[PDB]
Amino acid sequence: DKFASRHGQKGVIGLIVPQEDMPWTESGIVPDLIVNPHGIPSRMTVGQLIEAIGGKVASLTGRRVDGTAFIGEPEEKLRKELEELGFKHSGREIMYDGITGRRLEADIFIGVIYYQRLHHMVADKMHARSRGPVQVLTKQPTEGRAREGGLRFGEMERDVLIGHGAAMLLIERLLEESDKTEVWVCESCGHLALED
Amino acid sequence: VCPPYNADFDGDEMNLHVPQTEEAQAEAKILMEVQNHIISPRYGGPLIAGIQDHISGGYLLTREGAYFTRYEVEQMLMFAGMDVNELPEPDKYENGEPLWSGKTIFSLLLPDDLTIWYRNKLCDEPERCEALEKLIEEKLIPDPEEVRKLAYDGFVYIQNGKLLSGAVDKKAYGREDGKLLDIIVREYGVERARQFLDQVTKLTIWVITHKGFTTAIDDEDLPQEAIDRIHEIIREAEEKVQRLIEAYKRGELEPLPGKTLEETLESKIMAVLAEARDNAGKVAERYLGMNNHAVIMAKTGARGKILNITQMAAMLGQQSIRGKRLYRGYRGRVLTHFKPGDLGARARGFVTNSYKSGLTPQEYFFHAMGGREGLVDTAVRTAQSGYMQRRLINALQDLKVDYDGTVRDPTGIIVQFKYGEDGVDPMKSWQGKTVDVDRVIVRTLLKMRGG
Amino acid sequence: FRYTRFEKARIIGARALQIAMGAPVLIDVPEGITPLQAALLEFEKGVIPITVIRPS
Amino acid sequence: EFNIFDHVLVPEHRILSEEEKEELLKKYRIRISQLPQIKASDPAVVALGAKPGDVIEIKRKSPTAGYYYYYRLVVE
Amino acid sequence: LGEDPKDPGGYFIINGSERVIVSIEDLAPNKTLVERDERQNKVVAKVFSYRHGYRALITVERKKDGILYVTIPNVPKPVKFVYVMRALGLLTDKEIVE
Amino acid sequence: TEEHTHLELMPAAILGIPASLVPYPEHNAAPRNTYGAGMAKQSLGLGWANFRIRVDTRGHLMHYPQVPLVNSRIMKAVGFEDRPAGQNFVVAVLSYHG
Amino acid sequence: TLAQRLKGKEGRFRGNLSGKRVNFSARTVISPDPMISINEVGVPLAVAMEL
Amino acid sequence: LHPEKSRPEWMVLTVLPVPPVTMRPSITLESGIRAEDDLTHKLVDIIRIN
Amino acid sequence: VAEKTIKSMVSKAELPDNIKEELYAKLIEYNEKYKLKKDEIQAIIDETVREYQKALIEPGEAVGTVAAQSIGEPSTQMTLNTFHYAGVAEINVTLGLPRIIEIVDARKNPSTPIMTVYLDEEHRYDRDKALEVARRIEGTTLENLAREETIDILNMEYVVEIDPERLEKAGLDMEKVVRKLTGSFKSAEFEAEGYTLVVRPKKVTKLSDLRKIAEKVKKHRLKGLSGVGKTIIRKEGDEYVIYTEGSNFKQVLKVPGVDPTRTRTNNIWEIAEVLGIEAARNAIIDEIVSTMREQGLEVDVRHIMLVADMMTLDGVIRPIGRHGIVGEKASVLARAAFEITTQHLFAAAERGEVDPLNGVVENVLIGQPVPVGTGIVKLAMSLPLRPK
Amino acid sequence: MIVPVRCFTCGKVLADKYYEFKKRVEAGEDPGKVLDDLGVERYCCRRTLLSHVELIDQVMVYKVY
Amino acid sequence: RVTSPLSRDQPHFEARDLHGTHWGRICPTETPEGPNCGLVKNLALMSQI
DNA sequence: TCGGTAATCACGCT
DNA sequence: GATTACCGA
Ligand SMILES: [Mg+2]
Ligand SMILES: [Zn+2]
Ligand SMILES: [Zn+2]
Repeated sequence: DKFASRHGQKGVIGLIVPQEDMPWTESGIVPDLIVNPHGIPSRMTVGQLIEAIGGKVASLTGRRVDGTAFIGEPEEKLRKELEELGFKHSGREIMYDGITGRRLEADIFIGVIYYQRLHHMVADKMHARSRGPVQVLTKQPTEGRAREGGLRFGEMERDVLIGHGAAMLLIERLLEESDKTEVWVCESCGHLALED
Repeated sequence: VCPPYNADFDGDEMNLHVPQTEEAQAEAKILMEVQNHIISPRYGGPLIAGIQDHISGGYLLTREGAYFTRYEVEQMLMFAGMDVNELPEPDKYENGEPLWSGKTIFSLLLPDDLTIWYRNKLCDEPERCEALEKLIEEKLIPDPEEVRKLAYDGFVYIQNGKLLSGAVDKKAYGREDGKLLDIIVREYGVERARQFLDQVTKLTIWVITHKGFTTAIDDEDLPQEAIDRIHEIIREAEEKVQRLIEAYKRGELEPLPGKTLEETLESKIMAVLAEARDNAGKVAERYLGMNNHAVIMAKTGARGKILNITQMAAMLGQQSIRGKRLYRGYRGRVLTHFKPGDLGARARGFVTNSYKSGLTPQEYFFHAMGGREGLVDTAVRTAQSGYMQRRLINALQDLKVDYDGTVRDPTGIIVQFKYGEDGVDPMKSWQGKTVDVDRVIVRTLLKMRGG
Repeated sequence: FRYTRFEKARIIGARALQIAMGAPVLIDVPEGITPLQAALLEFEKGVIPITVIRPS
Repeated sequence: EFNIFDHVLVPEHRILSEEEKEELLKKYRIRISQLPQIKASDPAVVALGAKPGDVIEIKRKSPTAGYYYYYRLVVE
Repeated sequence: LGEDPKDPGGYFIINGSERVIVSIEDLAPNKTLVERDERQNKVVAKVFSYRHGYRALITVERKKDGILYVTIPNVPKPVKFVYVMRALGLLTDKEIVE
Repeated sequence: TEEHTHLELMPAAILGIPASLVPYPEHNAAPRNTYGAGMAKQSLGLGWANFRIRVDTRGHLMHYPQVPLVNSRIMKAVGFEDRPAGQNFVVAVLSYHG
Repeated sequence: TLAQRLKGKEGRFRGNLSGKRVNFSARTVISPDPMISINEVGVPLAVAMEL
Repeated sequence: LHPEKSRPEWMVLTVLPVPPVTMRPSITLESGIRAEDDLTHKLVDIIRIN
Repeated sequence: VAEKTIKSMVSKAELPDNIKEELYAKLIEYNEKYKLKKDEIQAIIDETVREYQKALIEPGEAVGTVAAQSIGEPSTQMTLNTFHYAGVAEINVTLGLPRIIEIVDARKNPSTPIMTVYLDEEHRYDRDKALEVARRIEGTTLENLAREETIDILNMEYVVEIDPERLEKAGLDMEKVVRKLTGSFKSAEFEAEGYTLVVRPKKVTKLSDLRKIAEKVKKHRLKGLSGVGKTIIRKEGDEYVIYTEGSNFKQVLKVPGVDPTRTRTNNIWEIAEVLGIEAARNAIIDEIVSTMREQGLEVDVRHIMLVADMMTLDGVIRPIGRHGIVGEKASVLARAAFEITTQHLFAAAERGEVDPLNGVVENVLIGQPVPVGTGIVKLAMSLPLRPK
Repeated sequence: MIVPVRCFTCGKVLADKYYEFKKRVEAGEDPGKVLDDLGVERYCCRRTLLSHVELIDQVMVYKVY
Repeated sequence: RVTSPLSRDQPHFEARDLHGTHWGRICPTETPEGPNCGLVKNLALMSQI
């Protein structure tokens, strides 16, 4: 189920780890979304990291921090309001791992970021088709999941099998798992015969 | 296996399709399994290799000072597949407590008679490599104890399946050339190198899990006197621009022969602006150390450069559009906040504040102009390359290789004798060349002489 | 006389199809095996009857 | 002063003999018409003694083999 | 009445599916433009003009001999300026000058 | 000074209505904001009060929506802090087991 | 008419003859796991019981 | 040209062949209304001008 | 140990090994001097023959499809680059994906021709003497030594004007003003204020149409050889290079000072007409290599030498689509799924034409096994078949 | 959409301490001392009182039988 | 929305840009990606017609 | 030279 | 609507 921020950090749930195996902090905090650290100093989204302090400041103070463009709350005045409410000036905190239990010799960053769920949910994508209803004109499968039809193999997908050398698979995929018809054909005229 | 598919995990779609008949199924297993495709036919180098955590985990394992205790060595050898008996031995530095080193936990995965030596991306002092190189070349097999503890952290040297000196980064894995997965598929089959890459991957993500690799907001932060070093660069580079406008305006043109006076002016101006941003990029890069977890990701190489970490506590450079500086707008003035007839730096598309110190509203609207030039060239260029591929496949899909080494068309017209300037497959050649005498000599001699 | 990669994947393909249509198996038994997997064990011991033709 | 030869782009040609046509024909089991046909224009062939219906050998070089031969024909 | 007050409005309910006209951006009718140079020929000056329906390009081109073409929609056959301008309403060459 | 001819209103309203959802939009890169203003038009969220008495082809509803923390003062004066879309997690930044 | 049924970028050389719709397939999303080998793949048990 | 496969006077259509029914299907619209095929619709109008 | 001992150990082994290999292996073996003696010399040569024998191509390969895919993959990752290159001499040569289409599709015209000019042994190191060669190549008319044309009052009708400073830094030689009389029509000689008065004592043909004389002799002046564009000089490798513009080959090679044997070109059809087909082989190969390396990403040159040695297959180079190799000889169904034109093409080969087999696109279209790959092997098997 | 009776990270009841909280912020009192006066210690409990919509009133009146 | 009647597919490198007259009338960022990428654009939040 | 006409312009999915 | 190039006086 695809989630995203409003800064552009889109992604998918990796797994769904229990509460017991969570790297937790020297307070009652147990994180929710353990975001990959390899995506923040690669996409230049510093507004993610300013908002993460702005969630921690505006939850402890009481008043929702204004954050509009060009006239909003400045950068340096936040990091003093966090520094006199009981925390280190840059978010970093002492964290204990939950599997074994010893302080990770670093200071793991942590905040409050507003995410939002998107409607590219997984139960509207998955389909399987063994043998369904076909086309009237060609006797080939249909299009779309609402009319129970499979995938279509363009001219890209025919050529990526000839590059291997697969000639047995290329017959069985394209014609044997498709329409096969048996036809009576004359010899010296070349035209089709007519059963009766 | 996600540089062949060129995928990522932000909700993509992959389709499988089962083959059925017993001839088309035993053809799929022998000719199309993954381990046959570890190197690629475009450049020889490995393609299925390590990515983002597999590189930057491997730097934390081979740093000088990576001493694991007894519980953490024994726990990780169970998790990375391998099967060894009671030999984690011999507790190499008992100085504090009986605990191992980081090199020898990596030296259980390698086969028993490797010999490779090369220099990698982290080399910041070229003189202290020299000494190591000179000794090695004259005394082919010294003792691994005495002389080899004069080692460096940027010269990988393995002998007999024992990493004496080195530091693993993106020169041993990686989507482009890494010459430690490369030299394990041409010497020790294929089926060995599917369990080198299956045990490295699970060993390396272990140490990056239980050691912490956060990257907070203070990684971009510079102290006050380093910020004032930047502002003297931006001031005099703006002064050189204000002087060069006055040289053109009073007739001190100093022209180039090829270009016109407007095109000479734009040339000189842009060079000053360009250089100014690189000179300020060197100040920040020199200052903040290689000990936070934002430059470890940039030196080794896993989603980073050293440009966009000095584009976050410094300038953002100029903001151009296909080689010209921003000029479209009103009658002689881009925005209506500037007096017209002006060619200044601050007034014609040049931002001067970071992604930390806030962009003022002329700089932000100058920044959307440069950002939309990047998004148009994704959807325009994709449709021209897609049609250009259909031309070449459908004209060239006929050509085979016969048994006597001849490439022939369907009519029997010989296209190329003795395929591809006979005759070695580029999938298995080394860097364009052929049999690789150089490597052979060193490898064969070492095993024989070493014994 | 080593086989190529195209001949090795055709000899298995023809032998896995005979081994489904009758054609009594050599010493290949244990306990349950799909007809493709029977041809893989026979090729390792070098008791394949099927030979290639090399046009030259 | 120069010619088409003595150049870093043009490889050197030579006109075959009468006995080598059938000897080349049996080495590759081909037919005479199945060879890639230089035209009677295009100065590489015209400064040699070009007769239509003949095989002319080139000795071109590649940076991954050494020297490598490649046979062609002459059509009007 | 079965609504919410935050609804802004601006959409029809033609046939039972709420359909909205999206504003198409014109190119300034009854204006005139001075078109650029050297795409196939010399400078042209294109225009649009419509009243109660039909719109049409009526351009005054020129190529590299000084013809000063005028373009008509129907039966295209590009006509010289001094053919039409004499035949339309003015006869004296002094009046075409002034 | 005595040189100007007009005076701006607030200049924090150059940008559109779903690009005024991104807090601090002068710190990010430029293609990251364009993706951000292209996904406030796709999130789930309780948008109108009459989702019960309505027949539309497919609708969505999010059980516990939340007014965001740090945001613009513009999104108070369109109505977005009365029909919002999305929740407030508490993230951490560390590399987990792969 | 006939010339547009034979042709037209979705006619009856690329549209239906040399690229066809197939049977025994599936299509869903992807999500990592670094615990299986390099040449294996996960398959859901819903797709596994309909192929 | 070829004297057994391509005579030139056969290029002028004296007899126009009719394609079969199976190449011109009859699509049903809602439940009982049949959308006539595009080839079928023009062939009906050919016969009335003949 | 010496020369004879080594050389003849490779000679014996030779017959499976190669010609290039032989020279290579010796010259490195000899170099190593902490020397190895006899048994490991035989071990190295018997190991070099095993790696060469391991790395030959399998007969039956599908070369032509994996050539088109490995050249069409790297052009999709052709994102933006540093378009603000820091050079001066080479100017505006259309880097990127639009070059790759211009080299594949023939296109007689191509935009931005830049022909590299190299110099011989007498104009190599002399700074100002190399300049006059570039002067001799460039060539200038009278229209670019102006800014506009201002008419006279009654009868002089013409004047030369701003500016004169193109003759004191490049040296376009005021003696050439005297020279102007070369094969011209009237050629009066009068320089009062530095401009040559040319009187025209005739009638109705030229009356006041100054604009048509701008296409005649006023533009027909050819002050210098090789009537092509501008020349830039760069210092590289202690030779001066002259990176000109345009393409005028058989005139450019006949210039006193250009070294004729090394001048490379950014054109395709002219190097085929002048230097021959197999030189245009090496023009196509060396040009697609230079585009790939400048953009960072590498392709191996086995794939390039399959396209280039198939595009000169019929003595005149062909384009790649709808008028070239697909439009050339094949099965008539091979031309059906490419170049959707068929009432032009499919009804043309209705007249006197057979169609056997043996493509790759036909047997997939009709239901037969294709010839490449695993449909190339032929089996045979005897039949007592006792189980035992 | 009435207040969630748990938090989303820290398991702790909250719906008894929301309608007492908001009726003491519509007198002008600062929320920084009201939430401290109740039993709210961390800031994972506290981000879900301080940001909520109480939208049950509008939807309820619209009716469906 | 403010759409623009042109061709959706052929590149318009000078008609998909971002011009100085858009200041205060058209939004600089909101542009859907696909083949359009700069042919449908949105009005700013302080304007009058 | 010089004017004229067609014929061409990703993958999948709703 | 833009590139070409082949075709036509
Ligand atoms: Mg994706
Ligand atoms: Zn018959
Ligand atoms: Zn909580």
